[PDB]
Amino acid sequence: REAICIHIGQAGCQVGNACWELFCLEHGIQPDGAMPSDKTIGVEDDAFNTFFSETGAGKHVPRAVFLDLEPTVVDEVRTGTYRQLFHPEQLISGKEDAANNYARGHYTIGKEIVDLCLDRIRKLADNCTGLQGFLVYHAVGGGTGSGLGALLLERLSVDYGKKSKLGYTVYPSPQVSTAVVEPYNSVLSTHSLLEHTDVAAMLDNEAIYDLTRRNLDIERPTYTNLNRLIGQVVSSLTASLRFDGALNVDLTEFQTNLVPYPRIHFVLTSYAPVISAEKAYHEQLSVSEISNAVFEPASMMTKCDPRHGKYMACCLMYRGDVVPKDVNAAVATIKTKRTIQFVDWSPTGFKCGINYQPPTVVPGGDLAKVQRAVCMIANSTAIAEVFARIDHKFDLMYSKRAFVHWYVGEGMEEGEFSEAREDLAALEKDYEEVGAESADMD
Amino acid sequence: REAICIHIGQAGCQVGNACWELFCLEHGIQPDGAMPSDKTIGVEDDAFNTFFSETGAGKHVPRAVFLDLEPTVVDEVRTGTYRQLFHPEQLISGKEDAANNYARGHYTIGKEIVDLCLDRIRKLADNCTGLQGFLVYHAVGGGTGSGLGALLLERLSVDYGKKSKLGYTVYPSPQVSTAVVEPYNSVLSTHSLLEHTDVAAMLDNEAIYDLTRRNLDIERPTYTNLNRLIGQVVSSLTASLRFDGALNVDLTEFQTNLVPYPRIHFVLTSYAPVISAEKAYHEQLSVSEISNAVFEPASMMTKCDPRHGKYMACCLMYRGDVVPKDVNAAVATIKTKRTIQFVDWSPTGFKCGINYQPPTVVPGGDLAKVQRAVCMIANSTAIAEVFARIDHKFDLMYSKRAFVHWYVGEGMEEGEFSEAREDLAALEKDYEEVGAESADMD
Amino acid sequence: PNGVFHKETLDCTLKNRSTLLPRLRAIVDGRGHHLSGSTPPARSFHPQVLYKNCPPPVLSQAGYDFTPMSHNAFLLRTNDHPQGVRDVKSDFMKGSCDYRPRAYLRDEVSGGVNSRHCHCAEVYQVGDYTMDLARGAEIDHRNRTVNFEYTKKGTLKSGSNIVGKRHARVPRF
Amino acid sequence: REIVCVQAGQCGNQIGSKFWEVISDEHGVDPTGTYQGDSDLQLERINVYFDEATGGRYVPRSVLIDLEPGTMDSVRAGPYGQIFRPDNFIFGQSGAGNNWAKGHYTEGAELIDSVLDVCCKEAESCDCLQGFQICHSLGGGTGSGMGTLLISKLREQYPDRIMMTFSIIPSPKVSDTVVEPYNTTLSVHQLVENSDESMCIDNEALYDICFRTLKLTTPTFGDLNHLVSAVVSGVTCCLRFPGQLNSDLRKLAVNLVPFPRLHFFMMGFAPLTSRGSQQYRGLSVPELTQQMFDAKNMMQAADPRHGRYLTASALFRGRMSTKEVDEQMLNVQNKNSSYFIEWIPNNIKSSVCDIPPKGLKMAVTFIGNNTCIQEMFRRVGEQFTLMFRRKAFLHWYTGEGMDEMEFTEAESNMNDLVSEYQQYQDATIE
Amino acid sequence: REIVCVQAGQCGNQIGSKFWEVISDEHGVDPTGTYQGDSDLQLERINVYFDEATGGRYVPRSVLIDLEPGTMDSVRAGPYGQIFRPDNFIFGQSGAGNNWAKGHYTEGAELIDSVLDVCCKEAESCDCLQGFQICHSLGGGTGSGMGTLLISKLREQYPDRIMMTFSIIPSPKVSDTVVEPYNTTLSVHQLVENSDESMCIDNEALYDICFRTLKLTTPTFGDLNHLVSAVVSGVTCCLRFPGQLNSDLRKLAVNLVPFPRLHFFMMGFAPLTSRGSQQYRGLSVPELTQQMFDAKNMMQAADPRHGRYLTASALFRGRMSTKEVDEQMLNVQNKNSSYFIEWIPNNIKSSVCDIPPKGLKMAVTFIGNNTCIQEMFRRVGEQFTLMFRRKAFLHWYTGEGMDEMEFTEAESNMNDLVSEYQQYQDATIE
Ligand SMILES: Nc1nc2c(ncn2[C@@H]2O[C@H](COP(=O)(O)OP(=O)(O)OP(=O)(O)O)[C@@H](O)[C@H]2O)c(=O)[nH]1
Ligand SMILES: Nc1nc2c(ncn2[C@@H]2O[C@H](COP(=O)(O)OP(=O)(O)OP(=O)(O)O)[C@@H](O)[C@H]2O)c(=O)[nH]1
Ligand SMILES: Nc1nc2c(ncn2[C@@H]2O[C@H](COP(=O)(O)OP(=O)(O)O)[C@@H](O)[C@H]2O)c(=O)[nH]1
Ligand SMILES: Nc1nc2c(ncn2[C@@H]2O[C@H](COP(=O)(O)OP(=O)(O)O)[C@@H](O)[C@H]2O)c(=O)[nH]1
Ligand SMILES: [Mg+2]
Ligand SMILES: [Mg+2]
Ligand SMILES: [Zn+2]
Repeated sequence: REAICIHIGQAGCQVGNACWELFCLEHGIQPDGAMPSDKTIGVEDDAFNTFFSETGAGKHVPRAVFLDLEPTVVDEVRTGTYRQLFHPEQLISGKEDAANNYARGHYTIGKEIVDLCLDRIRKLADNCTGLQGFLVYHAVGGGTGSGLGALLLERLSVDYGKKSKLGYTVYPSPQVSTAVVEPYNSVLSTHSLLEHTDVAAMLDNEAIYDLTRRNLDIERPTYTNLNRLIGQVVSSLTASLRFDGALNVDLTEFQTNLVPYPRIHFVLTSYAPVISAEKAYHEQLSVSEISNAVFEPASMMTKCDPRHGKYMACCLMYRGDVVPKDVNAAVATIKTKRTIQFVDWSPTGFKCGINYQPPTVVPGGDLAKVQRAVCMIANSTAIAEVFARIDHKFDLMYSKRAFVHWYVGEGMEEGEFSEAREDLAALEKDYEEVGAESADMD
Repeated sequence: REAICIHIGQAGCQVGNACWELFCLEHGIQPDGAMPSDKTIGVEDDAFNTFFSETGAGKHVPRAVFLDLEPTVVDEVRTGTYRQLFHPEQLISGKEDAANNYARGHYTIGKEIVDLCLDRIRKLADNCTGLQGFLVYHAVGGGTGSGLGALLLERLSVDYGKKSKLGYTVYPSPQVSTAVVEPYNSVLSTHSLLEHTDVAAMLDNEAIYDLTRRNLDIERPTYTNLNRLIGQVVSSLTASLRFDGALNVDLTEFQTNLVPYPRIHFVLTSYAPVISAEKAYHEQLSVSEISNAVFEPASMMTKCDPRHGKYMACCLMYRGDVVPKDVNAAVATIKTKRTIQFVDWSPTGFKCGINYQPPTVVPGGDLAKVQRAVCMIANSTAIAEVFARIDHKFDLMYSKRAFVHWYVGEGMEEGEFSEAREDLAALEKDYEEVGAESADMD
Repeated sequence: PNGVFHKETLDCTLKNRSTLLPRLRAIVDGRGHHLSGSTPPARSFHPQVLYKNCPPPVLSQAGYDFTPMSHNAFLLRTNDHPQGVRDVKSDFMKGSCDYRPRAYLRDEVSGGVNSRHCHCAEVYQVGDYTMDLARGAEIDHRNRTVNFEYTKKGTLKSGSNIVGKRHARVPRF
Repeated sequence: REIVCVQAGQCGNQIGSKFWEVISDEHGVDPTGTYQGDSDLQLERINVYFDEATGGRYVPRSVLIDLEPGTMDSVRAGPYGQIFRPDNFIFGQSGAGNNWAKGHYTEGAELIDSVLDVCCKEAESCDCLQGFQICHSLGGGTGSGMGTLLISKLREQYPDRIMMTFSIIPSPKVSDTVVEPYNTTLSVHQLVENSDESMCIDNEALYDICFRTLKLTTPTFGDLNHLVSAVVSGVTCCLRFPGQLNSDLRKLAVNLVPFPRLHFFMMGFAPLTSRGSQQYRGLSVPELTQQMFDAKNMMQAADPRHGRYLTASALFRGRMSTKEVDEQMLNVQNKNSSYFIEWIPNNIKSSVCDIPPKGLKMAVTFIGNNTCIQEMFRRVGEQFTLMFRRKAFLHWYTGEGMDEMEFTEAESNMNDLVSEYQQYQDATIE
Repeated sequence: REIVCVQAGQCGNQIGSKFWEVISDEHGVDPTGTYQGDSDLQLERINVYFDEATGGRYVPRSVLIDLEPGTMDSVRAGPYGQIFRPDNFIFGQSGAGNNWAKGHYTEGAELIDSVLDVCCKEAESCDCLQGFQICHSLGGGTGSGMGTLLISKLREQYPDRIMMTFSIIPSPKVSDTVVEPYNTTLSVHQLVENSDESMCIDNEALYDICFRTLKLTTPTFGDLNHLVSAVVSGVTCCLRFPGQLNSDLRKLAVNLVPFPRLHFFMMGFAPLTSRGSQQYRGLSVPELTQQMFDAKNMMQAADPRHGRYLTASALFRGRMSTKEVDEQMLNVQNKNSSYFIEWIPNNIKSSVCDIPPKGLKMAVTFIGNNTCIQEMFRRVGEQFTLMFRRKAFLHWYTGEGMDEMEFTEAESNMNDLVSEYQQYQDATIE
């Protein structure tokens, strides 16, 4: 029943703003924290409970924390439209940023703020009766997202136990870039995140910009569009807990079906009916068409091509007016294709889910209104190319000690670079060996 | 049941405008695809399905793609009268033309544009359940039509395999000409088309100009008249799939009946009641009269005289008020003629088709209204004369390497000219050998 | 209750037990790593290993602003069904009996390839080798696999399209 | 004594629609399926062609097979189409391509199991099963290939019953299909081993019947299919109505076939005459016998005067005397004695049934076993040899997978059939 | 003679809701629990599935178990949910995660004592106890683990009663869960030792039933669960209504199982027919028998033509003569003799019950014991061997605590079961 959302840093807080806007409009909680006038104790109305808790006066408040080291974005939330929705204690802000240094966030600044975060999460977890996981939003490219996200996941992993941790992560784009030190922060973040996360979903802004240019008709997209797409995907994955359906899927089922070996937990995500209102009137949107859509790499929110690898498992979530025979026919048609390949040790490659609630439409949005949608998260060996491309840039920079004095000055041993680089080399070797056919292995 | 149309370049898109105008008016779909505000379905029957698909709201959209490297012609389609009929993704346009170079279309630019075209055609083929062939319209005289048409037919032949591909091709007229480099492009096109096409119908503008001067009363004809005649021919051949009749003919039957050996797939086309309104009320138009008309060279849409060769197979399609006994009597009378000769190894030379739907009348058209028509496609050795004249003009220019530096600059080896020329020489020898009497060889 | 039952079904049980149990032995470490014996001849992400029986992708900048992505294809697989399963259709499916490749019996009923255009869509240069889609596992007239091969321990072996090795070198005087 | 019908291909489905209209009319079945007849004689043998539905309705025992549903869609839309059971329509998703090898080997093996399942479901329901009846063309693709495939499977599964075929064969003057010789030769090779009795009809003979004999101003395929349905329904008349001299399909075979390979027959129906000329001449047994032997009323292009009759059968419908039948058959045998094989003392079998078709006082259907059928096989073998020596269109069949030895075997078997007919034509006692 | 039902997991609870709707309809129980039936014949055996509550109410003898209450909250909120006794819902606080080891060892042992307490309270209340009936899926987590745990405990506590299970098994074409081979193999290993008779269903077979036979345009899980509820309520119909030839679960087991390991059966239900077709065929015993043996109407992917029937049972509901039932079963055994094991002189048992389900004149449910079920186990064992050689996803199961020897034992035992079926299929008298 309950799930707690943790939002970290700039991308994570802005995506949180889009997500809670969506969850409010889908359940019907007004921006001032009030159920509409037509809802009473006359009928059973509890679906919000997965994301909201009600006070004794009947106000709703959401099960989320927003974490930042700079005040500006949380002060924008405090001064924005949803001022009365959030409890003021939930919006925690420090004085100064981690300045793109993972070392500054982890060692110098996040250690001061971390105890307040664990106390707030504990205060939320005490007001629950069926918590079944944490959802985490952060970027690994920036200093506070990497450092405080790693430190907080480590502390949560020590305090709590046998609880799932699912991450939605914005990785550094392969040629679009925002900072020079992106490789160092991404390597050290992935090194800490490898041991303490059950499934990690990867997003790339360059891919979602391509998707908003290609599918929608937006010439000059901005982060609010990207954040609305991310909000739709998270709403689709968590819809299985909140509404009636033929085949529900608990968050623990994702880790069981998608992860074959404990280190192999990085998955691709895609969403099918990304379409504009003018295109929506030229096309029917049947189950088989959107099922065919989720497998094209042009539909993915991470810049990787799955044709350079092999799939090990796929999880397909259908929501809306769908009938099981059409889901079975669609999955059977995909399996026939020769350019889609699965490793020979994974014969039963699919997990299915079917939910009746269609996706909600947001007043200023750019997506059309549709009766059905499908969302996919999948595990594939193609991910080794993303790490290989980050590692080449790391090797280029570390060969000349390009920026190390900053990291050593803020408190970190230089040895940590070599340890993380060796762990990523071993992860590359795991992805090389796992893709080897069994017939050649004898 | 369904067929997908691919239109390439300038001639193919302009002929496509006339074709879709006719198919809309014959089935009854409005030019914008909508329906009156009170009806629940625009038409009572599914017969349109061969060429159109309807959305669940009842809008119609057609099963076609338009491919061009210059934007102007596709932009004219986007701004014309049928703007709402086509899905905007189907109208594909590049930035710059193939500049009359087969090498530029095939190696440099069509190689870049071809993957979008294949993705659109795949999206159409996924929304089908009994696809039975591709229809292709292009001219082999220009650069993008030749180069991208050949490259796309090669890729289609690998991806779809056994499915039939029928081409309507505009070849360079024997004395009317528009560009200097026509022989090189036509030779290299015919070289690619030999391996990758099941039946190719050849058209020459000089024949349609002669037909419009003698039969119609047009002093100043333009391409729209020729394109309306081509659309009528395509409608006659595909009518067998769409309306009731005594003897139906599926698109797979043409390749089986007309092609004796895998290289001998080039056919002549003619249409009988091409007649003006003033002549139509002075004459009766019985079955035997139009059957006698189809064998006269004044009726043909390709500039070749079949009296200088031998027929291998004929396919006669009758549509309208015709009775089978009259068709049998007419064909026996044609068989009696002495200027019509069949190779002695082909005793059963004819295939017949009979359909009840008479030809449609188009508001701005120039053809009269008639109760019946017949259309013929036939394989004959006379076609060898067209290739001999193209090959002689190629030999004249190639003796001094007159323009080869453009083709070599755009990516092609000089060796490809010589290879294509020996393959067309071998095709000429094939037409000499197939025509040798069996009684003469003992 | 299981005396005569086990006595009568003895020899077949021992035969199947002697066959199956050697296969159940683990060949991979608990970390997902191969044992010291029977190492693979080549690494997995090599061009000829990854694309042994599948065309490699083609990338182009058309339609994209940033790093391009490839596209799916419609190439179907062989019409093979599990042994002893009813002809199941949940709805109207696209059977693989049709879309039979045109390379079937090409060298016998036809003259074979007579142009270099086979390199455009049928012959690929994967790394240091050559892939040909017309020279794979043998199929019958109904697009069904003819031959099935097994290792010493009894694992099904997939087909290969790799025909030859290309000795590439840079030019010099 | 129940018959199971199979309709295959475009020609078979189109002839079948008209046949079931004629049979439903003769037994007074409404197009809704309700019995509305006016005599118990109609109801007492309805089981022979119809299955019984619960309240008033009857359902027809027929299987329709085709590779593209277009023809079936035309017959289902027709005025009597609703009577057919929905589960009896079997179709694929791609056409036969007018090619015998595709119809027999590639799409044939894909669909054949569902057709055999339907045929077994229909056959095992009968309390006593009589022979199967199949309509198809030999020149086509799915008709020839799947008809002969299904015939072979049914002969393996039901070897003790009768196998009957009605088949359309290429005209001598104009072809409807270019590859007719291959499809015809392979189909005749399959039939001569598997079939028990085969009837052949030329479309040219139906055109000449309609234009010359009936003087119809605007004939249509409905008329040709009505002539075929009339003779087909006439052959079975003694199975389903009373009469003075009953007859049966097995009794016809026993009297018509002297040796097992000689089972190909010519067909004719006698009282064809234009509505204008009917007033001048009345109906009588001499008139029916004269029309019955007139080549104008025979459904093949070959003429009996170039061959000899081994055997013949006449089935008469109507109330008439046996004396006139016996004396007519004796007088015709004695007066034209050179055209009857002399080592058989009487070549004609007669049968008499009381109930004529509505609106005619009397009718007869004629079945003839004549050696002039050898001219057709000789012509087909000539055209086959012309095409095969030059490999005229052979790559389609070889590309599907056929061995050329199949073509040489089929040619040899047909050539031996022509030789056997020619030897028995010129045989003598010595 | 009353049965106690157990519903476990999502699939079990959903099928159970439809079963209790069908049973409440047949005995005329309002969803409030009030009797509103229209014949005393309904009341006189109501005890078989219902227990009697004091006032005007009836309570159903069922235990509901699940690890997360989501499904139970959906069914309790349903239109018939109120009938269930509140104390009969047993639930934990975290899901099984579709993992057998978690469902069997950690939360299983935590809840099993409370489930056994409820089952004992219900069993010791009966005046005479008949067998237990359990519905669950084998591919899931709490269904497989807690179902097999409870089955083992009830077999220790009630070894003299009957143990019957209805089980959902993985489709051969598309998986619903990635780790199905492990859960299926361990569950089949537990069932073959513990169970007395087990029925297996493929969702793919129900999809083929819906698309081919009923031609439904938009089927829902309510239709599949209605077909299952129809067969389950049909097998026990003779237990609770009068008839000419009574039958019982123990008598069915004695006639169906030749040897204790050979207890896996196929099921079918006959009067399934599309809304368009009903006008074309009246109900009769031959029609029911023909649908009864048509593989299109069988709820498993394996086809009878690759195996042989050791035994079969048919239970008929309706007013009918024993002669047609006996002679139909003889005719089917005689005509298809190659598919019946020859060393048993008669493989089919028949039973006749007078009262059909409302709205049908007649109905039959079919249970079949056929050796072709060995191919399904062979396919699952193959996929298990493929996954185990590479230790596929093994760390979850090993992390809960299972010894790998359990996996090797379960695989070896199932492989011996396929070998045993293969040996009896090809056995001979000699
Ligand atoms: N999709 C998306 N990406 C964002 C958003 N905001 C920032 N990013 C991306 O994330 C990276 C920057 O990370 P930040 O979140 O700004 O880093 P930070 O967490 O603020 O760390 P500090 O700078 O030390 O405070 C760049 O690649 C940005 O493109 C957002 O709102 N949506
Ligand atoms: N019948 C007919 N012929 C046409 C039409 N348009 C062009 N042609 C002929 O086709 C040839 C020119 O080919 P184009 O279609 O212009 O070549 P293209 O496809 O535009 O190739 P690029 O010039 O490289 O862009 C000439 O012989 C023209 O006479 C048309 O609408 N109808
Ligand atoms: N008498 C008659 N002949 C037909 C009919 N339809 C087709 N034919 C003939 O049958 C031959 C064509 O065979 P067809 O039925 O098309 O073969 P298919 O393609 O396998 O179905 C030609 O000689 C046609 O003239 C029909 O309704 N009546
Ligand atoms: N026929 C049928 N199958 C179902 C139903 N619900 C789930 N299943 C199937 O059962 C399997 C999932 O098992 P599940 O019940 O979720 O296992 P659990 O998690 O242990 O309860 C999949 O194959 C589903 O397709 C249902 O109502 N009817
Ligand atoms: Mg910041
Ligand atoms: Mg141009
Ligand atoms: Zn090429």
